[PDB]
Formats: sequence, structure tokens, C-alpha cells
Amino acid sequence: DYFNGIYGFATGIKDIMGMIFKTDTGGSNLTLDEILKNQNLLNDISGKLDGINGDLGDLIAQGNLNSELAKELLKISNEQNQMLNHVNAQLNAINSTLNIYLPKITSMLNEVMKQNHVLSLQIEFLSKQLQEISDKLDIINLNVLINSTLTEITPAYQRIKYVNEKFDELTSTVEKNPKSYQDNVTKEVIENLNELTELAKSVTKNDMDSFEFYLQTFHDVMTGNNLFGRSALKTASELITKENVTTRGSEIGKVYNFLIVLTSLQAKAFLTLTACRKLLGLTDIDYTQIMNHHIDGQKREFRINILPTLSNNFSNPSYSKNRGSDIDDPIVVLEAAPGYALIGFEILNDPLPILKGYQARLKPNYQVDRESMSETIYGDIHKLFCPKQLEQKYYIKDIEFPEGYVITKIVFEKRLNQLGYEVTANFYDPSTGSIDLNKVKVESWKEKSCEEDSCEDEYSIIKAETDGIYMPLGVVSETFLTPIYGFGLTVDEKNQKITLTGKSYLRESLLETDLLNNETYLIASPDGYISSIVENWNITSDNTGSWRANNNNAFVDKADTIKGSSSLYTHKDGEFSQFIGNKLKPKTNYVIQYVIKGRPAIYLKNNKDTLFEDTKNNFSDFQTVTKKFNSGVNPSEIYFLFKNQSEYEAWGNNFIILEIKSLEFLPQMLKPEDWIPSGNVQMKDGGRLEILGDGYFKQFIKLENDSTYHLRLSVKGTGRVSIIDESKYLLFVNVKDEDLTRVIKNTSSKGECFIALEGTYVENSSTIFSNVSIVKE
Amino acid sequence: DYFNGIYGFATGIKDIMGMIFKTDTGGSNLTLDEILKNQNLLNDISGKLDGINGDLGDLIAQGNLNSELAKELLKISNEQNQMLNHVNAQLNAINSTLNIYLPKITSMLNEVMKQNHVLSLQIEFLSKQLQEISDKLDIINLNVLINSTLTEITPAYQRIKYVNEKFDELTSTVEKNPKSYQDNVTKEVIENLNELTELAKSVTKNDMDSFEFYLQTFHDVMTGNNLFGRSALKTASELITKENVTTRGSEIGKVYNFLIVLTSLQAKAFLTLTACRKLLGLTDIDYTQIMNHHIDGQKREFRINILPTLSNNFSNPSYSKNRGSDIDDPIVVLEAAPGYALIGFEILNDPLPILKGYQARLKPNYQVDRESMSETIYGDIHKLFCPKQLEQKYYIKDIEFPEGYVITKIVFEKRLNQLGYEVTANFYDPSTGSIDLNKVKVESWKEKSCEEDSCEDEYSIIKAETDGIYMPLGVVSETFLTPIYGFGLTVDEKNQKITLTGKSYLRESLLETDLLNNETYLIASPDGYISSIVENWNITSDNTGSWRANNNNAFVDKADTIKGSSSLYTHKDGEFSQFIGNKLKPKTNYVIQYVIKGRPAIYLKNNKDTLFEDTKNNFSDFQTVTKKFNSGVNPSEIYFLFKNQSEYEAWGNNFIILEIKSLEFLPQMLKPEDWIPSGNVQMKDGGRLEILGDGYFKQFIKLENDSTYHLRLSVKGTGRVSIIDESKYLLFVNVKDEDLTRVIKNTSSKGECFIALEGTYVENSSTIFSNVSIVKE
Repeated sequence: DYFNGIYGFATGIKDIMGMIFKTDTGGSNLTLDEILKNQNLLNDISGKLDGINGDLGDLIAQGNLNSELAKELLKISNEQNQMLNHVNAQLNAINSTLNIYLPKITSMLNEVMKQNHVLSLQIEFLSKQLQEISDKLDIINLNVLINSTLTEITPAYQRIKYVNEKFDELTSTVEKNPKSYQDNVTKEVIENLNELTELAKSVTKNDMDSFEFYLQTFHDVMTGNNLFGRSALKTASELITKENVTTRGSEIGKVYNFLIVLTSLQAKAFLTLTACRKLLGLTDIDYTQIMNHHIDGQKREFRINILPTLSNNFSNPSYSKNRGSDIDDPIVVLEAAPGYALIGFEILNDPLPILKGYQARLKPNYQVDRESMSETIYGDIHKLFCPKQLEQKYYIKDIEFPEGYVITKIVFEKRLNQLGYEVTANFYDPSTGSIDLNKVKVESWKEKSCEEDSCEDEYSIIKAETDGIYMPLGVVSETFLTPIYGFGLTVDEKNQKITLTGKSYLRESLLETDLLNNETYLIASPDGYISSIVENWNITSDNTGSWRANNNNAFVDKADTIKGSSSLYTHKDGEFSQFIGNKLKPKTNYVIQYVIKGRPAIYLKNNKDTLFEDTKNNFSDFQTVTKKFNSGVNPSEIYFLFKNQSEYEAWGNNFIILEIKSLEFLPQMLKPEDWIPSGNVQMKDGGRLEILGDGYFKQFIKLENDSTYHLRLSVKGTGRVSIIDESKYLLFVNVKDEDLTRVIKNTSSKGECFIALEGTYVENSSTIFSNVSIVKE
Repeated sequence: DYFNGIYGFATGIKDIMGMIFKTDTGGSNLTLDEILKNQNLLNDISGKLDGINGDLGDLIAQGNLNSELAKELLKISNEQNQMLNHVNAQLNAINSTLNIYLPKITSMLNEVMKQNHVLSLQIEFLSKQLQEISDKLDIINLNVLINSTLTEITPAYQRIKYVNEKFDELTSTVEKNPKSYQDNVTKEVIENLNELTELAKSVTKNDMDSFEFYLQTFHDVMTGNNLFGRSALKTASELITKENVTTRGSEIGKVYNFLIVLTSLQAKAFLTLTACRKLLGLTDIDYTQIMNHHIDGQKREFRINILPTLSNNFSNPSYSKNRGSDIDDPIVVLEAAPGYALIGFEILNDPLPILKGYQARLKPNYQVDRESMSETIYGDIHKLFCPKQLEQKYYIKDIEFPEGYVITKIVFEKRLNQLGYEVTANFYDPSTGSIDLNKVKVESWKEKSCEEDSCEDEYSIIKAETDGIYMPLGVVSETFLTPIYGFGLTVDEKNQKITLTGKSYLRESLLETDLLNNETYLIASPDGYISSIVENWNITSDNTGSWRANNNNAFVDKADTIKGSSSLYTHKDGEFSQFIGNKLKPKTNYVIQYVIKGRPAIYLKNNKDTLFEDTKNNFSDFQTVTKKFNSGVNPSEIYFLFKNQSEYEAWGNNFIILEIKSLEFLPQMLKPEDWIPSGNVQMKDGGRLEILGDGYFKQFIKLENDSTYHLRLSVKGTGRVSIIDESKYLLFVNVKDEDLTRVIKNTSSKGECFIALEGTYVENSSTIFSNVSIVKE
């Protein structure tokens, strides 16, 4: 969805305050002292004693009686009236409370709970994100300045977080007015009474020589007004900018995220304080002024003396050793739509090495639209990034366009292990969010020698080791998706690892909107996918939409196994159905992912073939799994079939399936169609040209004198290859199972030559070729 | 301005504490500001009694009874009414009591806030300077002490600062005051019993095993009466005096700033305690004596076992790289008026490399007068400190003097890149001030004379790189200006750093005054200029006896503290005229400096020429401008014109215009007037001998065969230098546009010896030399 930034969050908390600030208390002195469990018991005493006292008082008021007897009875009347009066006073306090106050207070509290929950959904993400950041940071070589802020802040932070947690949860677990805690029977007045008493005790403890001291000093330490003025913000900046912290997002991303965490903490605490006050008696204190002032102070700090020092450069978070190829010329294009813009990348490998690219339209001041977003998946990216036992040329540049431009299309080129690329940017307007389509800039070469002389040099090379090259792995994006104006590759072959890097507009993307208190619209980096062919794959709304269950044991049930999320539940016959055939293009790969608990029965069936089925694994706690498959020759009828099992209990949701864009290649001289078989030989889909025994393939191929040619191919099954010009062997090599790498030098093929793809000559032989590549140098 | 020391601040605090100790009413002379508790109790009793009396009275009104059975009821009614009159007397007494108590309290708090602000203004400056240490105190290697001490001290410090800020909210109640000062006619009884409950709470949090405790233990640690001694002050010194703090002032100045901060904090906290206890009823215990006790204890500690360990040495704060020169022999004289003495230096670079020095009279015990101070600006000092393209010699020579002596004139001399300097001090009486003019000392470069004839030894040399050397930059003084007895230069050509350093009387300048609580008239080190040809150069307030507001809207924008500090204001016609043509001297460079916001029209003219203008750069908030300009050929009529750039609103202040002392040179044998124009050649302003096309300048010069000579000159225009005897060419070199460095050995002279400054045969490019320097070695 959206994250409306710290200013919008503060406005939300201020509106919650303005709501609770007004409603009512009637004074009503909610002191816990009231026994509050004898509203029944005292009533009996009150009634009986009232009757007795009335009878006796009327007997006296009859008059006409022995004088001293009258005095005696009058004294008895006085005593009884005193006892009864204090008793009914206690009862009247209790009952006045349990009729006037608890309904009012319960209503206001129930109201404050929901909006609190809503605002907590605005930072749920960054919570876990800062948890992860804390996991991967090391404080070696810290200065005394660090220990300074640590001891200056840690108790206040401890207690502020603790109180926010405790109160916020107690807002929920307090019975609401349905019971009204009334005298109804009992044990409602044990448990709901215990919880109400605990709420009372907590809120009471918030008015003393503490917790308006803790809040204030916390704010001060943040702003950096302590005994020698070292804002914890700055020391956190220093700690984060220290390396070994290579995770998603750049410096600015991480520090701003930190400040989001802390500011949300402070605002939550202010809300809690005001709620406590109103929950007690009187003297409401409009804290909104102080809260806004403190938030603006911390933001001014962050803006002035930290932000201009940080980098928007962001790298892949991890690496991975992988075996790629050399006989191929893979070319990859990531071209956003004409009205779109690149907004980050991601590399996954678990189904297969896959680069993913997001794209979207732009809103002013470098803000992204939630919709119009799109994820695109690409194929064997390792084959572009990884060799197989041969060196790799990597041209490395810090390509960056001028300000106002946005990287709009990144095309990759690997030509005979020379890895360059193409970065093209368009013009964009921050004031209107509009991206121009008629003012572009291009970058064809990827070094500094071409940067200063337009001459080809200054790449870097990697000598292919055995196990595999450390290729990029993980997410390539800022913590908040953002159009980038800088990009580059910075491989360090010293240890055989590659690294991508870009420069983000995040700085200016926020400096115009948030730190100036305007409507901010960011988007947290999507941890997983965002779209799917399965419509409403994210079943949560208790509605199936295109989903369909043909059995009442298959139901939607937002609280399938828990109210936290829905996961289509099926037991012993439960089947969730969805026609999906119309969207899967034939002969195309697809990756599948879903979070499943139990052992469900999953099917991709067109009533004739089940393109995929998994019915084996049993998952206690919603294990997600990912598999792949290629669409059949005609999947136009395939359904989605979430069945339960033969019989079992099943859970499952977020059934994501996406097209894996097949990897393409550069042109060559060879053509998979110009081949000439010679009996007992059959070519395959990938121009494989398998020798089915005794026979061969050939294809006439024209050469020139002053041109160099690189012949590359691999075979499945032993065989041979021969380039005979007309009688002379321009080449003749025996190959068993390996990648041919011969490079024919300057030689004018007389007339025409051809490659006699002759494998071995026995009956049971199968010499299958892979990549008939005669790429000319 | 002025600053009256820790003792003066304690005097102010004690004065105000006495003031509040003597102002109140009684009433609570028998109560404890439970005036309210008894007041409400009495009110309830009056209400119930009145309700009873009403029923008795109307039952009487029914009448129709026996006389005695009525007359007895009549007597009972009389008794009840008299009882009600009695309680009404009591309650009216209480009403009048609190009705006097409250408004006096309000007025007292008003006065407390005013005077507290007036005092805190006198530490506000030196509070900020503590951050100039904060940024550069990244100190390590003994951090265990500054972990222990901080972990032990910082809670009490936080709490004290918090309590203090409760008096900004006191100021908020001061703001409230005018809303209820007028309706004090028995309406306050619940109006102004609210509207201050914040304070009524804060004060209650000043008892009971609490804040008093924190103040006490804080004092105890600062003095160092802890478990193991080690006052936080000692470790604070051990931190601040170490590891490249490299900011103005010495160990003494900085540690003293620290102690000023701490003692000022404590004094303000004691004032707050007593102000609270004067409110909230009364007990009237003057903490005066205890406060003076604690302050004197901390001062005794600081004097005894910290002050001796400190040094009065101090470096310049910053360096700057600037291409200097070797063709010039710059001589600089820094001499005070006879009744004055130098108190510190300052190097500015922004409008130009410029050296500033302050000189002033003396108050006894090494103190300085406010209005006797004066600033002086000298020219391009890089020409004195930095070479160009050659080496340069520097007489590192740590001059000193006996006590009672004070530096009075420092003369700088760069001769053939030999940099030495003569320092001339005078004698002075610590008592009565009275520098005497007849007991002087001169130690120029001959501190080696006592043991070695080579007075010219004990120096160093730097080789000029292509871009210049790190010349000193910033302020040369102690945190408080002070006549210095020590001075020297300690260049480090290992990193091309030139360093100025001296010794300050600070130790003595205070050891007799502040640790003895006497007068302590100090001056904090300024941060910019303090004098200007512009009178009231900032603004006084509402009064611009220097300025002439020709328009009406050309008023003072804030005119009183509302837009922060003073700023002239102009909009749509606005202008402030001020005739200054009498204070400018023709053909003299003058520095311009001022702070502005928005779009102003900067004008310096005599209605006949714009000597300077700025009509652009609409700044966000009060940006300062600093540029340069030369006085025209006749500035007698010029005056200032701060107008508005355009229809917009403008702001501006701190208009500074100062004369720059042009640089001076040692004498040399070549004379400009002795030049012989021989054919279409004329002299220039800078003595440049413009060779108009063809021709040459010549001038007879008697060289001697005993000494070595040095001719140097830079030219504009292709030319030839020609030193010929009557027969022989002693020198004949040609020059295009560059400098010239020639060393002639024993010059065999034949009487007719001269140099002919000849260009080349280019009629357009007039050959223009710069420095006719035949300086004799």
C-alpha cells in the first residue's frame, strides 16, 4: 500500500488525541479503591437498613410518647442513620461509577484502540526491518562518544518502549461495554475487574517525578542537547555508515528508517500519556504542541547536520557462487514502459538465477505510485553473469546522468565474455512528477578511459575458478523504492565477487515532502512479489473473487487457522478451484510460490494434464515453497485446484505464479534452419542437431579473409566436428562432452565452407549438440 | 560586551533568591497552601448548613403552632443562622487570604522569569562554545574514566535540566498572566487556582527523597567527595586537554568554560527550588549559604588540583592552502597604541586572506576594558606566510618574557623567504593596571645569541608546492581575550602546516579575581567583527539615529525581538540612508559584511557611482554576505543605501565596512621615480613601468663587487631584463609573462651600472613588469 511518512503519522496521532481529548469524564474520580465487587452485596444492606430506619423514624415522628424513651429511640435513630448513610454513600459511589463512567470510558477506549492499530500497520514493516539491521551491525572500534549516547539513552528508551507496548496491548484486552462489568453474575468481576484495575494502576503511575522526565530527555538526547551535545542521530549515522552492514537500501535509507522508528515511538508514547490522563480524572493537557515541536526539532536535526553527509549508493546484499556459460552471447533488456521508470532490482536463484525488475509511474517530488507498479522476471541471469572455466571481461563504470533525469532502460551485453551494458535515461519533472520522453541520454561504454577519452579500455576481468563465480544475490533497491539517476557495476575480481550499485533520488525525494511537512507517499521495498496471475491470490477479505470452493469443507475463513491472515482451508474433501488456463501462454516457463500449512493438494490441471501437483509435504506452521515448470503446448484450459488431500487438514494462501522471461541471445552467422542432416540424424527444439547414430548435420557457411571467427559449441554424447573449406580442414576436432572454444583466425574460405556436424559413427550413439555458434569477431 | 564571572552569577542568583525569600502574605502562616483544602471543606459545610437552615426557616414560615413550640424553633433558627454567620466569616477570611496570596505570587513569578532570563543571557554564549569542543572530542585510549564518571553523573544532570525547563513552562504561565491579572476580583478563586496547576504539581515533585537528593549528590561528585575521590572535574580536564581538540582557547579557557556551565546550572537549580517553595505555601528557608558553600567547594577543588596542571599555550584553529609568493618582501607591523596592549589575533580568508588583531587598555589583574577595544585589518597575509614555487625559511623562535610583561608590538618580516619576527613587550602592574612605557624588552631572533653567534639559526624551511601551503586560519586568542606574554611560531613542514602560538595570563588573570570572588570582568572571544564605520551597525532598537528611513514602510521589521534579532526592513520602496562619505579614504580596499534575508537592494554610492551592489539571492533566513571593494578615487560623498531589491520585502543588518591595512615591504635599492622612460613607455599605478609597444625603461644602479645581489620581477608582456655594466652584460634574460629569480655573485662594477627594462617588439602587447626589486643581499 502506502507509507504516509512521519508527518502524516504525527497528524494521525494528533487526530487520535483530539478525539480522546474531548469526549467526557464527568470527573468521576476513577480511583481503584472502590471495592466494586459488592454492588450486589451493599444493595441488600442498604435496602434492609432503609426499611428499618424508616419504620423507626416514623414511629418517633408519631410523637406522643415517653420523653426519655423518645431520647433513647432518637439516639438509636442517629446511630443507624450514620451507619446506613456511610454504607449507602459507598454504594452510591460504586453505582454512579458503574452507570455513568464505565460506559463512557469503555467507548472512548475501544475507539482509541482501532485507530492505534491502524497507525501501527503504518510501521509494522520498518519494525522488522530495524530488527534485521540490528542483527547485522557490529560496533567494533567504537569511540567513547558511542558509549556516551548509549548510557545517556538506554533507560529512557527501555521504559518508553515498555510502556507503549503494555498500554497498547491492554487497550485491547479489556472487556467492552457489552458486559459493562455490570453486577450481572460474577467472575466477569474477577477477570475484567483485574484487567480494569491493572489499567488503572498503570495509568496512575504516570503522574510523578518520572515519564514526563523520560520522554523529554529522550527527545533531548535525540536532538543532541545533552551535556556535550552529541545527538544520538549522528552517532547512529556513524555506526551505520561503517561497512559490513551491506543490506538493502543506502545510508540515507537506513538512517531515515531509524528516525522513523524513533519518532513513531515518541508519538505513540505521547498518545499513551494523554490516554492515561483522560482515563484518570481531570486537568487535560494538550500535549500536541509539545509533540509537534519535538518531532519538528528532531527532523530539523536530521535535515541540517546529518543528511548532506550520506550516500544514496546501494549495493546487492549478498553474493553467490554459480557456474555460468561462455559459448553464449546473452543479451538482457530491462526497458520500463514509456511512461514508467526503473525503481530497483532483485536477484533470486532458488528456482533459478533470476533478476527481477520493478517499474512504475511517478508522482511529484520523486514519489512513486502504488498501482502502475509491475514486477518483471528474467531467465538465466547467471549465464550473463557467470562463465564456465574461461575469463570474463567486465567493463566497470559509475554511469550517472544529470539531475532531473531518471534511468529508464538498462540493456545488458555479454559478447565473448565481455560484459558491458547500456544505460538510457529520460528527463523528468519533480514539480509535476512528469517524465519527459523526448530528452534522453545514452551510455554505450562502461569505463573511465572512455569517460575521459571515448576510448575502449579500463574494464576488469575475472579468471573463472572451478566451483563458480560469486554472482550478485538478493535485492537491488533502496528501502523505499525510488527512481535512480546513478547506476554501475564494481566487480572486485581480487576475490572473484561482482557488485551492482546505483544512486538514488531518495534524498531529494523526501527533502521536498517530508522534512517540509507535506503529503509524503513512499513505498517500503517489497520483500516478496507484488502481482500474480492468480487474481486475489492474497485472499484475506473473506471473499474469493475468482476463487471458488465446491465444498463447504473448503471455506474462506479470514481466521482459517488464526485471525492474523487467511489461508484457504480444506479438510478431507475441501477443494478450492480457479480457472487459470486463459492466461498462461504455451511453451513458457512459470515459477510458483505459496505459503501452506498442513498437507494440501495442489493441481494445475486442464482436466487432461496436471502441469504441476504437490501433495506430499506436511507443514505445521505455513512453510512457503517455490517450484518451477514450463507451460505445456496448450495450457489454455488449466485450472487452479487447491484440494485438501485424499484426506487431511490443509492451509494455503498467496498462490503466486509468474512468467519467467526466457533468456535471449545476440545474433550470429549460423542459422538453426540452414542445416543439412545426412540421415539417421535429427535436430531438436534448441537447434540441438542430435546425431541419432551414423550420420551428420552440415550447413554451408561463408567466411572472409580479414575477419576472425569464434566457433563455440557443446555436444551431448561423444562425436566430432569438422570445418572443411572445400578439401582443406579449416577445422576438424573430436569432441566427447565439452564446450568447443576454437577461434578461427584470418582465412578466406575458398568458395564456401560448411561445418560437418559428424558425431561418432555407431548405431546406439546419440551425439547431441547444444549451441551452434560461429559468432564472428 | 562583558561577563561577570561565576562569582557575579552566584551574586545574581543569591540576589533573586533573597528577593523571593522576602515577598508574601501570611494566612498560610497557619496553613500550608491547604488553604484550598480547608476552603472547599468549609464551603461544603456552609452549603449543607444553609440547606438545613432553609428547611428550618420555611417550616417556621408555615407557623401555626404553640408559642413555645414555635419560639423554641425560633431560637434554634437563630442559633443556626449565627453558626452560618460564623462559618461565613471563616470562609471569607480564607477567601481574602488566598485572594491576596495569588496575585503577589503571579507578580513574583513574573519578576523571577525576567531576571532569570537577563542572567542566563550572560552564559548563553559560553554554553554554545562547549559544542565546538563536542564535535572534536573523539578521544580514546583512557575511556574507562570518562565511562565511570559519566555513567555516574548523567542522571542527576538530566534531572536538573528537566526541572529547569519546567521554568520555560513557568514562562508559559507568565504568558497566561495578562489573561487573568485583571479579573483577580474573587474570580481567581477557581480561575487562577487552575491555570497554574502545572506548577502546583511540579513544586510538589520537589520533596521526599528526590530532586534535592539529586542536586546534593551532583555537587558531591563535582567536588569529588565520592567513594574514591576522582571528581568529574578532574576527568573532564583529562579529556578536554587531550587529542587535537584544536579550538581557540587553552586548557584553562576550556576547563573554565566547563565549570562555568556546571556552576551556572547548579545555581539556577537552587533558584528554582527556592522559587517553588515560596510558591506552594511557604516554609522560607534561604538556601543562599548552602549554595555559596557548594560553589566555593567546587571552585576550591578546581583551583587546587586542576589549575596548576594546565597550560596557557594555544594554537590557531584552522589552516588554509593559498598560493603565496617569494618576489615580495612583506613587512607587517602589529603595534598597539602606547596605552594599549595586544590581546589576540585573527586570520580571515573569505573576502581575502586577512589578519585581524585586537588591542585594548588594561584593567588590573589582567582584565580588559569594553570600550577601549579596537579591531585592525591587514592585507593579503598569504604573501607573508606562503611562498610560491620556491622554498621559504621560517624562524621558529619561541619568544617569551618575565611575568608582568605583556606583548605590545609584533613585527613580521619576510626577507628573501626568511621569516622571522621581532616582539616588543612592556612592563605592567597586575594591581592598578598601568602598563609602563619605559621598561621594555626586545627579543627578535637572537635567543641563540646567548650561546652561539649564529643568531640566524634555529629555523626551518618549507618548499612551496604548486597550490600553496596550509597557512593558519581563524582566531588567535583565548576563550577570553587576554594580554599574552608568550608568542611564537611552530611551523611543521612535514605536513606543510604553519602554526601560531602564545602564552596567556589567564592563570594569573583569574587566580586573583574569580577564585577570590572579587570582580571578574572578562570578555568572551568575539566571533566576527565588533567595530564598523557603520554606526549602530546592527541596530540598537527602534532607534536608528545613524539611519534615515526615507520611506514609511522602510521601518525596522521586528523592531523588538519578534523576528529574533535586529534587522532593517524595506518593501516596495524601502530604503535606509546613512551618510558615510567622511569615513572612507580614496583608493583603499574596504571589506563589506552583512546579514540579509530575502531580496534586498544593497547600495553604496554617492548618487554618482555604485561602489558596490547586491540585488539578487533571496535567502531563506538571514544569510550573511561578505565581499570586498576598493574605495573609489573620491569617496567623500558616498553613503549607504539598504533598499529593497524589488517590490518584495527585505531584511538586513550587521552592515560592516572596514579599512584594510595594505601590505608593506622592506626598502630596496630600486626606486620607481629613478626610472628613465625612453621611447613610448610610461609608468603605472602599481609601479609597473608599462612598456607601451616598444621602448624601454632604464635606471642607473651602483652594484658592488663585494656583496651578492638579488633581482626579481614579474612581467605582463613578452620582454627582456637587461643588467649591463658600462661594457659587460651583468644580466640579460628575456621574460614572457612570469616571475624572475636571479642571483648575481660579486658584481664587478665599472661605474656605469644600470638595468634597462625592455620589452619585445610587439606593439599591441604592452610589456608590463610588476616588481622592480634589485634587493641587496
